Formats: sequence, structure tokens, C-alpha cells
Amino acid sequence: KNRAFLKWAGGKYPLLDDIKRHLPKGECLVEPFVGAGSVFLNTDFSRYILADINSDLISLYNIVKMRTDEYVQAARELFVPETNCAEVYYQFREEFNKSQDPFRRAVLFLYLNRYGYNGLCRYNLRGEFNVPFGRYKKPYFPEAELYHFAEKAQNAFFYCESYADSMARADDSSVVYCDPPYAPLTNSFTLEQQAHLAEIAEGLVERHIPVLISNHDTMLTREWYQRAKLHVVKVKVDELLALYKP
Amino acid sequence: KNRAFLKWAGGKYPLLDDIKRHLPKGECLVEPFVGAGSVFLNTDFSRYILADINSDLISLYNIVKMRTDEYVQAARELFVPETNCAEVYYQFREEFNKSQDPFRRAVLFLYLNRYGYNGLCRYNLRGEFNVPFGRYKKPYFPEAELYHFAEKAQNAFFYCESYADSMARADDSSVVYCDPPYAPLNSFTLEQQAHLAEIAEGLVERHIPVLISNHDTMLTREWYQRAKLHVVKKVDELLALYKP
DNA sequence: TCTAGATCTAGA
DNA sequence: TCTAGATCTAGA
Ligand SMILES: Nc1ncnc2c1ncn2[C@@H]1O[C@H](CSCC[C@H](N)C(=O)O)[C@@H](O)[C@H]1O
Ligand SMILES: Nc1ncnc2c1ncn2[C@@H]1O[C@H](CSCC[C@H](N)C(=O)O)[C@@H](O)[C@H]1O
Repeated sequence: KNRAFLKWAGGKYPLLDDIKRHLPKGECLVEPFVGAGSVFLNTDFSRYILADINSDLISLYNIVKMRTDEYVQAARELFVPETNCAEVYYQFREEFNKSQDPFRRAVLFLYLNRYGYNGLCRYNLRGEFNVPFGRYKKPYFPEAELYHFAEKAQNAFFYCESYADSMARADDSSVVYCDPPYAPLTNSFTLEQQAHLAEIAEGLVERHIPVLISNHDTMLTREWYQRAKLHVVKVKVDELLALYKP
Repeated sequence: KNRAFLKWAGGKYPLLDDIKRHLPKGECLVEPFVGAGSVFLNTDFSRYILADINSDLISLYNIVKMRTDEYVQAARELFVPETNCAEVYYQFREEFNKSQDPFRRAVLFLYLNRYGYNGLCRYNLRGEFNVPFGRYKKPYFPEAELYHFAEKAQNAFFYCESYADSMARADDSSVVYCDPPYAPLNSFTLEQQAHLAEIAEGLVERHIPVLISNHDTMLTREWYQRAKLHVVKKVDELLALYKP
């Protein structure tokens, strides 16, 4: 098992065995909600179309893909004892919010992800990252994970777009894996988009493109995914894998 | 630290360490602007005189002090999923505004404080509470905080009166802590702000220490010119100590 | 994920 | 002068 280099709310590392068990085979895997990329990192498709609405995330991935050595070098300098304190963390959070440079923002993004509170990635309505200091003994610098990501990324394309747009990219040889923000147990993922996601999936399988969706197992998701074969993963509420197979 | 059971604009929980560092010792603590009472709840004076101009607040505190179990039981019934929606919130707001019963108003006051917009407590000129719905996922019911408040309240007296009147209650064994509405970065006027400092000067002349907290501005530096000023840490906070 | 809470704004 | 809605902010 390969770990993602980012800590991420909704990370699927623990559910990889269950996901892979139900994920059909194909030439290409499309992930409309790539997040930290645990599925991408633990599968063997010949190519990937990885997308997410988070622009900082997609920019970061392209930089890791194309400028690996420069990135690892710059990022590694921030993972020292000297940056592990509140005064430094908040100055870097401010530096990040004021910068318009893709490379520096990407470098700081990793620092904030691992020195910040519980690995949260959160912004206010003005687009400013506002996660507080996480007070860790020693954040782990994901050097091996970054190199592995960059290697796998040579067969991927990253897109910053909403799910309806990346899913429209799927074709005959694609398999689509959707891991939308969790459903209930502004400027976020709504219940209407949750329902709409299921609708697009029904449209794709009608065209012989398989789709697997992961979400909590609730009365609502049961309803949204009524046209899929449901698989429960016992784990609080259980996890659900809705498979739309041609 | 102990949390107040009400959410409250101007709450001093984050500033408790700083306040206590400069608050003198004595038998009795007088708080002319008690608000949610975080200082009262995190100090250990033998007795307290707690006052505020808000009548609903003082009425509520007396009910919590004297009828703790009945109050908690009644209040707890409103902290359920079924009351967490706009339709119910606005009907309870109207119920509160039409009621003249101290107990029911006290019970609804807590509901409105935690289901309403950002813990605001606001009324129009007709005396009607007009804070909108706050749309929280699950407002916290402060059961532990209510019991602690009631316990501490056994050594307090609550008064609904303006600051000049409660400060006149201080005597030889009193320490006065004032947390007036914040100074600009009826309502609380700049004249009352200045008047407050004047009373403090009169109290310390009589050997009664007074600590006042406010924002650190050029106006407050002027009002509290006769005090020993301490700056804490958005503008900085100022603690003005009038020590005999 | 939980939680307190220093405002802003249009306008019969 | 006032009324009354606001679907957030940011630390832990
Ligand atoms: N409308 C939208 N379109 C595409 N992605 C979206 C979206 N709304 C939210 N997201 C993205 O949804 C992702 C859910 S987390 C997915 C995590 C991933 N399976 C892993 O294992 O790491 C987040 O990264 C979020 O940025
Ligand atoms: N003239 C006046 N006399 C007494 N209290 C007044 C007043 N004008 C306003 N107030 C009260 O001033 C309080 C300021 S908030 C004080 C908060 C308190 N220290 C805490 O930690 O919770 C409010 O509760 C308000 O009702």
C-alpha cells in the first residue's frame, strides 16, 4: 500500500481493499473528486484523469508532476524544527494567502497541510486558508510519497473542474470512481449535487461506462444510489459502495 | 476553566488569565456589567454582587440560582432536533416576546441564545427580542455549566441596575471588576464610558480597587489616565487597574 | 468535528 | 434613527 503525501479529510487509504474489490477494469480511471489520491496511488490503470474543485490542490499536483526535484527540495526546507511553532506557522499562513505564485503556494500548501490542525484544508469566503496551528511533535516529511506520486503522475492529467465536467471526459475505455464529500450522517457540496452525481452516473452506465461511488450508508444515499448494486462496508455509520455496472 | 452557560458578545473566557493576574483579592467581587459571568465563574471570592442592565438576564440568573432542577428540566426539552428549524425558532421567539412569565421567558432565553444568530441578544425599542435563526447543526445544551453556575450562585446576589448603582454597593472589603460594552474601535454612550472611569477614581480614593477592561484606544487611554495600564495581546485589550 | 461569537447591510 | 436578517470565521 502506497500512502498519499497529503493528510486529507475523507482519505480512503483504510478502504482501499474494499474499493479495489468492486472497481472494474479499464484503460483509464477517472476520479472527479481526487482529493489526496489514495485510489490513484494504489491502482494500476494505464492512464488517469484526476480532477478536483480545489485549485491549490490541482496546481500543486501539476508542479509535483513536472518539477519534482525542485519541489521536494523547496518543501523539505520547511520541515525543520525551526518552523515548528505558532509564530512561524502563522507568518507562513499569511505568506501563503498573500502569494500569487504557483510554486511558492504549492510548497507552502504541504507545510500547512502537515503543521496545521488535523490536516484540515479550509478557506474563508475571501479565499484565504484559515486553519490554525496543529502543535505536532514532528510533522512527517513525505519524501518517498512525493516521488512515488510524481512517478505515477507521468500517466495522469490533472484538471481543476467540478465533477460534471470531469465525468463528461469518460469514454468507452474508462472506469469512474467518485468519492464526493460525505453525506449528512453556502460554498460547499450540496444535497442537490449529491443527487445530481448519481444522475450522471446513471447516464454513464447507460453508455456502458462503469461507475463506483463511495459515501456513508444512510437512508439518503440508499435513495440516491437506488439504481446501483450496493455494498456495505462495516465501520459511527457504515460505508457504502454503489456500483453502476453496464 | 469553567465556561459560562450563555454565549455572549464580549465574553472574557479567553482573557481570564490576564484578568486574574491583575484582579486584587478581597471578600467580595462586584461586577457591574456581569454579562455571561465568566469572571464570576472562574474566581473564588467568598461572595459576589453581580449586576447588569439586562432584566431578562438577571431574572434568568435568579431562577437558575433558586430553581435549578426545574429550570434545567424545562430548558433541556427545547434542545432537541425537533426545535432546530426556522419555523419553530420564530414561533418560540414570538412566544418569548408575548410572555410575561419570568420562568418561561428564562427558559426560552437560553434556547434563543443558542439557536439564534451568533449568540446575539438584541431587542428593538418596543422591548422585543429580534435576533434571527442561527442555523446550527446541533446547539450545545450547557447542562454542566448550569449546575456549576447555580452552585457558585449560592454566594451571589443578582441585581438589575445600571453601573453607577451597583458600584455604589462596594465597600471596604470589595473589589470591583468592570467590563463595559467595548469603546468605539438607549445604548452605552461615550459619556457613560467616561463617567465609569470617574466612579472608579472615586472608589479607589476610598481604598476600593477597581479593574476595568476595554479595547486599547486613544479614547480609553484618556478615560483611564488615572490608572495603571496593562496591554494584552483586531485591537489590543487594555486592563486599567485603580489600586489604593 | 465542535464551538463561541469585537459585524455588516438594505431599506413597504 | 432603527429594524431585523445573515447559510460564517477561525481556534482547538
Ligand atoms: N463540486 C466538486 N467537484 C469536484 N471535486 C469536489 C467538488 N466539491 C468538493 N470536491 C472535492 O471533493 C474531495 C472529497 S475527498 C476525496 C478523497 C480521496 N478519495 C482520497 O482518498 O484522498 C475534496 O478533495 C474536495 O476538494
Ligand atoms: N448601563 C449599564 N449598566 C450595567 N450593565 C450594562 C449597562 N449597559 C450595558 N450593560 C451590560 O454590559 C454587559 C457587557 S458584556 C460583559 C461580559 C462579561 N465580562 C463576560 O465575561 O461574559 C452586557 O451584558 C450589557 O447588558
